[PDB]
Amino acid sequence: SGPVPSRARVYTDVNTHRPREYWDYESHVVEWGNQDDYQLVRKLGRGKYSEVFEAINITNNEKVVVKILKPVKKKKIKREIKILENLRGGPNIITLADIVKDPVSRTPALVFEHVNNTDFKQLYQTLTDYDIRFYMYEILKALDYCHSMGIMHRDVKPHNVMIDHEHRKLRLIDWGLAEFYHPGQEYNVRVASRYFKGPELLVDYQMYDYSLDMWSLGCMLASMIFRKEPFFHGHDNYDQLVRIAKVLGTEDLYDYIDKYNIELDPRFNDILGRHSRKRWERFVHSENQHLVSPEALDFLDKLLRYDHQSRLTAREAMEHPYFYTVVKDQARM
Ligand SMILES: Brc1c(Br)c(Br)c2[nH]nnc2c1Br
Ligand SMILES: Brc1c(Br)c(Br)c2[nH]nnc2c1Br
Ligand SMILES: [Cl-]
Ligand SMILES: [Cl-]
Ligand code: NA
Repeated sequence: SGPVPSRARVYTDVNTHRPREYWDYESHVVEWGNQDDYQLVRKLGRGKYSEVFEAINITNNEKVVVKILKPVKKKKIKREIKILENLRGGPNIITLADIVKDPVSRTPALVFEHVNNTDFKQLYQTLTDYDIRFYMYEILKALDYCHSMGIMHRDVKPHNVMIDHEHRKLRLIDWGLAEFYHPGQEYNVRVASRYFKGPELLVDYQMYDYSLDMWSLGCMLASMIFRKEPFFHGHDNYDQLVRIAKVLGTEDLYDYIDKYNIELDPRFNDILGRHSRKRWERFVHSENQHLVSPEALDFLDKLLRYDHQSRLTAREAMEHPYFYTVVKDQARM
């Protein structure tokens, strides 16, 4: 018959217990400011949906980041604004400062409190063992917070982690793909970048939850501790699942498919083959051995599961022995 339904293990009903206006972003009324309170200084980045600029707030000479949105459904814009407003002031969440339109072009833009244009991808292949643990813990604070607030990011990847390494500060950015979790809701599987897509996305299981972000986090961790970018290097979305199957093995994949009664795209029938679950020791070599420990491998193993329900939650991840020295030093400071 149909796919077997699924529910988030944690924060299942948090949006239900909120007022409608918290999560009903389509009904959100945006007060659009004037982009001429800002002067653009320089281009920081370009994305599928926006051009990103360093800018100055003329009124207080404060540095900001302006994300000038390429044309898009009003619905998607309200969703991102409402999520950013809901998460504002949260640990390691980018701060939305203002919402503006160019008076002439009427192009909408989001104004964020300034952070360094240095994305995590620029230096996550050069970190010490301790700093990987430190920054991973900081990302988990942001995920446990947004999950606790009924929101899944759905685009967790190095490019969406802005780090000020000098001040050991981290922000999770680009909430453009983020959604509210509602129990029983079926979501678009066309989210996240190929290398970070969870198996639920790749086999077209739509009733997914916060646990999607914990797969993406596992992909990031594996890439850092093994110095292998990306860890799962698919040619396309079909081959992406093959790359996962060659590590996690096909037995747990077919058990997962069976458990949720997933109808596997016929394209998979010839390409998945039959693979053992590989021991992580397989990826350890002289140039990454200093970043790999039993703690790191035990932690990674508990993120990278086919079955979304079997993955650590953000808070369970934060309690893993891998972070004991980070937790201790945090209390010390
Ligand atoms: Br805000 C904003 C927007 Br929206 C646009 Br479009 C701009 N073009 N030049 N300067 C601009 C600023 Br500031
Ligand atoms: Br660079 C950069 C910065 Br800085 C921020 Br803040 C962004 N928010 N969405 N996309 C962003 C990009 Br690209
Ligand atoms: Cl990335
Ligand atoms: Cl093995
Ligand atoms: Na080691």
